[PDB]
Amino acid sequence: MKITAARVIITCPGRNFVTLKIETDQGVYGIGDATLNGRELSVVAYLQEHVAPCLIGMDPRRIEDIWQYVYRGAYWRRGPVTMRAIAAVDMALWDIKAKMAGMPLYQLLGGRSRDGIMVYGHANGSDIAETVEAVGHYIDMGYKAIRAQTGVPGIASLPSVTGWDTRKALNYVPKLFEELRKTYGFDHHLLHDGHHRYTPQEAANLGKMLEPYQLFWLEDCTPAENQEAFRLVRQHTVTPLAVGEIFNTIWDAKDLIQNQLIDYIRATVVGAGGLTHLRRIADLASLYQVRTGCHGATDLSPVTMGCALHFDTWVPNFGIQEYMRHTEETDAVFPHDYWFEKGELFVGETPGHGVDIDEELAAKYPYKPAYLPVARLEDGTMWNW
Amino acid sequence: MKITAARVIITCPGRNFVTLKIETDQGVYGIGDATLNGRELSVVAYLQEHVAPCLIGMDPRRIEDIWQYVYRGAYWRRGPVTMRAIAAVDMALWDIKAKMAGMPLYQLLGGRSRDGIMVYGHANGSDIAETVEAVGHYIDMGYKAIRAQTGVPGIASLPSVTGWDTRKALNYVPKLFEELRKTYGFDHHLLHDGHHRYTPQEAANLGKMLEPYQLFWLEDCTPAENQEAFRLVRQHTVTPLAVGEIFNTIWDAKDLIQNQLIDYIRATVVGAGGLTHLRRIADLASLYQVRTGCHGATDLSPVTMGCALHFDTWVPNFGIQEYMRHTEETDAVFPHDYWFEKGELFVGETPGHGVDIDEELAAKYPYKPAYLPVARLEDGTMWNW
Ligand SMILES: O=C(O)C(=O)C[C@H](O)[C@H](O)CO
Ligand SMILES: O=C(O)C(=O)C[C@H](O)[C@H](O)CO
Ligand SMILES: [Mg+2]
Ligand SMILES: [Mg+2]
Repeated sequence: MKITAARVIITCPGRNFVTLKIETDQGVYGIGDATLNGRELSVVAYLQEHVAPCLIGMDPRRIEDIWQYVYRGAYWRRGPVTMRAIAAVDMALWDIKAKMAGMPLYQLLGGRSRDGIMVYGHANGSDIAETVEAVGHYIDMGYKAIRAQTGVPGIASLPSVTGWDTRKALNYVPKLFEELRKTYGFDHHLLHDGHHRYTPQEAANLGKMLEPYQLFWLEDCTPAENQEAFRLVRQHTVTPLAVGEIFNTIWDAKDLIQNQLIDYIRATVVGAGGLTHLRRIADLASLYQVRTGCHGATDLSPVTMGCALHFDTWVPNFGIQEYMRHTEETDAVFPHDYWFEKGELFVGETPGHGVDIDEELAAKYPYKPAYLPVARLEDGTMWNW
Repeated sequence: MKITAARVIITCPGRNFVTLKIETDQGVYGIGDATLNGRELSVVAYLQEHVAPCLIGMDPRRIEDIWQYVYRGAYWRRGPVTMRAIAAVDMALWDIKAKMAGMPLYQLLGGRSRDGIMVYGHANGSDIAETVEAVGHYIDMGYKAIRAQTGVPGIASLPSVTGWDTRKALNYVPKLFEELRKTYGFDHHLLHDGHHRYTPQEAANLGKMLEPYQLFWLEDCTPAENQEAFRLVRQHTVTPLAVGEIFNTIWDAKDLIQNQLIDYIRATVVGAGGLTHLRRIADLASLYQVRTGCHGATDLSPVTMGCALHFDTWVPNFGIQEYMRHTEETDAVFPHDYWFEKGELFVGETPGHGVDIDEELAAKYPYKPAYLPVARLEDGTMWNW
């Protein structure tokens, strides 16, 4: 058995998505997500111009070997572009193996550990009043967990520039959660995304102020290239901590996990090298009772969601799954076997990861440049968005 | 003052090279290296399709702000592709600032700390006899330091597959250095590149066996994604340790440095985000008396070498500079103001980093795909090349 082609497909059914399709001389084929929001074409080149030519002729059944080949063979290891390419290959290969086995992917990973996959939605508002309303809406839709984000009073052809001020946020954010618990009580899981805006001391300060509100987690409270950054936070607060959507290898989280500085690892199948590698991250996390909390914004295509759900269905130390709804056009371009119902996602029995791509339809939505925004402090200082 | 264009130029005068040219409305321009061996086009896309459009209209004098903008603004941080792009921008901007100041780059960094730049050459042989002869050649040429690599008995358009066996190497490499010292004595600096082939224990074993031969350094002895990997080596041998050519940010070396696990940091201007970032790496290293030993293979264009030499001329804790001669064609495409003389490199007084690119000549050498080799053990296990 041999790989006869590894093609990259680009489409924009509401937003940009890059997909890798691996074809074999035995009819069966697999697809993987390679989307890197804001830098999509760099991954297209990485795959199309370098990796794909190497895959031709290889035995697609050798998932581990190919993973090691692309990971070690690159010589320059790790990285967002590098790991997105590896992830696309890995997803496509697991898709092929599950199809060949005649089973939905989760069966190959070890079988079902749960029925439904708990998710959380995004309740946003320009102020506390509006955000409180948004959370109520998600509660009415049957969500068990809701992430609440509010604008702070006083604070995509090219990157939009957003402003930020820590003191203003510190004086406002706690009030949001105080009102939420006062309004809806403590039955629902409430989440907050710090989005890399605080220093460790400020994150500890915020976490402490949020303690009486029992949050499910405070996410990405401070930049984590330095894994010691969560030390001060963990030492001063019991508010659960989550991090990792931008991580791409287990090396980005090894210390955060072993030093027990986090409660949830947010790494994803597309961000951290496919099922092959994400499984290793989850296993390490399980040793310290850290649970998975896979990132799941819309810039992760339905192919990733399919793989993520198969993973979530099997993984023992499952925590929660982020869920942002894709547009109808995206759902049409990426036929998938998973659905949402009363606060939970469910993956189907379709062999493979259950997702596919309609190449003919995909071609009707041409690529369109789009950037993530950037953030600057009031004095103009480049900050973390 | 504004950036009017940020163009990517590709040329293959003996091997592939990618250059970024930043033009301004004032007229002055700067160039930077963006070459990523074996994955060159991914950086081309990263710069051409994403970063470049953002630079237009920016004030090229704001080197630090632009570095932070591209680094933080990408959202997905670090990585070989990411940092190569950032380095190309940084090199071009420093080139511009030095031209505007009317001074060679080293003057802007803090002035001259030394006259010549000590380098090491590459003595290679199929066996010990041949390698010993090769080292004698570099000694003849006036090299104060020589890297010695030998083939081990019993051990392009697509990646070549090389073989490897640790036990065979462990039984042979020590003999190479024993013969070198017996033949040439201890006056010259002798280096060895383990090239990621050993586990920490084996590296510690090799390190101890090489101790009687007083090496300048044992390089990349074991894969370092896990910075704790050098612990065992450092605990068991006094042989100097070097690592870092594949690193792209200070985060890849922070622990190796602070835990005093290495003696030389090999990060480069092109690999680790330009002068702006490499400077921070060098400063951290100096606190622990770790010295710079910049990587300098041919896949680093003359633009990188120029910037590297300006850096080497100033940096207080300079250790050594690797030097692999480029082809005559490459030197013609990249006119530079630096030269070699009796084991030392010297940077010139030309304002900027002293290097430029002849676009008309560059266009005569079209890109040609070339991959780095991969390594497999005797049983077929994918290994580190
Ligand atoms: O939903 C979240 O948790 C996010 O932070 C969304 C991210 O900004 C987005 O996926 C970046 O592409
Ligand atoms: O010369 C050295 O130290 C090297 O290891 C060379 C590398 O293999 C080469 O630059 C990779 O592109
Ligand atoms: Mg987030
Ligand atoms: Mg080396």
